[PDB]
Amino acid sequence: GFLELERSSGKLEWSAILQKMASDLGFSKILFGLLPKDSQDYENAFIVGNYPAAWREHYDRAGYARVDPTVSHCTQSVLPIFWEPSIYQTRKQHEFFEEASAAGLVYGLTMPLHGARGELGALSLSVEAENRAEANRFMESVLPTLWMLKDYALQSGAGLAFEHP
Amino acid sequence: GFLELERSSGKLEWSAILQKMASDLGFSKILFGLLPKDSQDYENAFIVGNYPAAWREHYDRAGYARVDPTVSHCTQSVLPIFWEPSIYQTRKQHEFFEEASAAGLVYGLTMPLHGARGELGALSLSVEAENRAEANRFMESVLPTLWMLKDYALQSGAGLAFE
Ligand SMILES: COCOc1c(Br)cc(Br)cc1CNC(=O)c1ccccc1[N+](=O)[O-]
Ligand SMILES: COCOc1c(Br)cc(Br)cc1CNC(=O)c1ccccc1[N+](=O)[O-]
Repeated sequence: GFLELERSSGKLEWSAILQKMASDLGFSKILFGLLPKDSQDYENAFIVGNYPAAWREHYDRAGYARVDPTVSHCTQSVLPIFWEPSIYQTRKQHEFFEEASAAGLVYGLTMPLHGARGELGALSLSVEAENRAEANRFMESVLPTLWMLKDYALQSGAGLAFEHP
Repeated sequence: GFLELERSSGKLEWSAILQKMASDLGFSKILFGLLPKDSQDYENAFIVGNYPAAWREHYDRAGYARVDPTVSHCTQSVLPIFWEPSIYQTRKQHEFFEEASAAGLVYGLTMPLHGARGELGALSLSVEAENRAEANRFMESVLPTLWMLKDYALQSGAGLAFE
């Protein structure tokens, strides 16, 4: 199923395919973000997915890239960070989690992306669940496949974002 | 289970755990290699595994880092490169295949490693098999586990190697 990502032509089809693959793994909302090597801001970012517009706008306007604990995590690790007030510490981080929750994004994980040419990014995925224990069971159940998916998305996504005409 | 690598005491236990994980998965030979960001040579390389000494020595002496097709692959991709006839394009690369085979290393794959701090490496694993069909069937059954393994190995190995 992974070959479909490479086979696709255009940001639209590629995003639709990734969203569908994520949905099949139990995740209703995803965000794929990728920056060029040594990017100093977000001007040149490639960001696609189905997170709600209002949340995307608010995150930007509130400067949450400097608050969201997953951002710094991604600069330090190749391993996923699960969304837990716990990775929250500060007042603004409590605010961030409260607002994410209100936006419907409560349980999930962020998988760091580190490309062969120094690309830096993240594949973030939200899972709908009754509670955290259930969310954790849903996520653990698909983790091996998601682990493959994130690398296929990185390899094909970097090409689509930064290379292919 | 994968966190056992990070929770190892040092280089010796980390190496033993990694080799044991690979073996339990069915790979009798593994090599983990890692370079610091923007390395010009192999002077600061962290290289661990149970590839035979004779093959390790020959690879170095022959300058096979400039021939081995997996090397350039790792600079270009995060996806695994399987050891298949198609990856050996030139006679020099074909000779590499024959020499690795003579050393007992015929079937396998190489997983590129790209760390959060610019580390560059590879995790290579060989499986003992009678033919390519048996090797493929086996590798397909363990591939998702191996895929998680390589990132856990990278994160822990990087912390061990460069701090
Ligand atoms: C990692 O780099 C930052 O990437 C972005 C960008 Br850019 C915009 C937005 Br919006 C969100 C993220 C990633 N964070 C999350 O998905 C996240 C993580 C924990 C908890 C709740 C959320 N969430 O957003 O619901
Ligand atoms: C990628 O960076 C280079 O890493 C090294 C270093 Br350093 C030393 C040695 Br020895 C081997 C490798 C990796 N290659 C392989 O395992 C390999 C790949 C295809 C076929 C046969 C082999 N093999 O060696 O049997």
